[PDB]
Amino acid sequence: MKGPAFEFAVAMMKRNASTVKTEYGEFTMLGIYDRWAVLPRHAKPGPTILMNDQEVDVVDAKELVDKDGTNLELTLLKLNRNEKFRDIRGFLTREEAEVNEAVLAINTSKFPNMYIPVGQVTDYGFLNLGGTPTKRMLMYNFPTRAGQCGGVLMSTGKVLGIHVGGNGHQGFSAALLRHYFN
Amino acid sequence: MKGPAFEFAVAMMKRNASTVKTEYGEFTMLGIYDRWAVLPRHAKPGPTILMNDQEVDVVDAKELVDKDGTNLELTLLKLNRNEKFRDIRGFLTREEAEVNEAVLAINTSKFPNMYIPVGQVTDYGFLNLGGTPTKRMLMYNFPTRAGQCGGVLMSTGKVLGIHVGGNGHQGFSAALLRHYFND
Repeated sequence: MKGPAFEFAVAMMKRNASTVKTEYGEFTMLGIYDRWAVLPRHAKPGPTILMNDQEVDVVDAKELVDKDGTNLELTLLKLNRNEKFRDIRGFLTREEAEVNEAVLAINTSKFPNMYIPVGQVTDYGFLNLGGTPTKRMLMYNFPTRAGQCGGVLMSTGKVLGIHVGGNGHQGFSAALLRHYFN
Repeated sequence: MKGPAFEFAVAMMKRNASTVKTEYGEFTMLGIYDRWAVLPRHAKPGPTILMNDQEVDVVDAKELVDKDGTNLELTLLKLNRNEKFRDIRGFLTREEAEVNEAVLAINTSKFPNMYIPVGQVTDYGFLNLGGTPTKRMLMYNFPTRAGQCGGVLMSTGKVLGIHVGGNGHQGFSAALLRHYFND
């Protein structure tokens, strides 16, 4: 709900976010650094994606799991493209973060450049996501809608996580930790 | 994109906005002062509205036109409710305002608690709206969507207008002038 948090989020999205269609749907995608981006795992990208309505070759992709194989609900993907992402790894937390006021930024064709104050973010930890045990989930309470994965959960100077699910009045992000990219 | 605009919009929506259904649609509704609120004219509220899923009687309704009868695309309505709105007439401008950074605030079942940076706001003036000549139109550029009408257009310390239309990459609001709410 804070002003600096919205202004940071708008700048982040304009500079690093894009709209991405895979064979599983339409998602917000956040560029991280170089040609590396992140999607919710269930975007399930293939060898090519549509990024801002343009076919882009995916030259590497890693679905993230922790040291004991547990799902983290994130996929990193390396794009074939000449433009590099602005390196935003300095905005990523070292460990699952909590905040009093966060902003969820959405950039899809259903929600074109939309920003939602979601209030407090909780390092909630374990969730079973429709059968799949999952870890490092951040939770927040707001009127959710379909087509919001993978919005970017942010605070002032902080890229906290990628929105990966939600229902009713509960949404959850996968913490976007800096050692995923180290 | 401007932070002060967002912080002001959040405070304003939190205190004075509600989600309203008429016979014709679902709308963001901003309360202005006392029991007076404002809707896009085409919301066409009847004797009773649904305000936050609750029936509220409409005491008075005034479709606004200028001194020569030209549609302003706004309806002011007075509600039968005991709670009073926070008086926000002090954040209305006296004539059509222009800003370099504005926010459009939506709260409907289709766009829950959503804020859109729309950038610069122009006093565009005259628009032919669905065959209806209309004046005091503010306009701004952003990827528009259906169901955003009634969105509240705001900048720092300013409730600029009520979103009443748009298409493509162009939206427009009816200016929310201070003198509409005298008495």
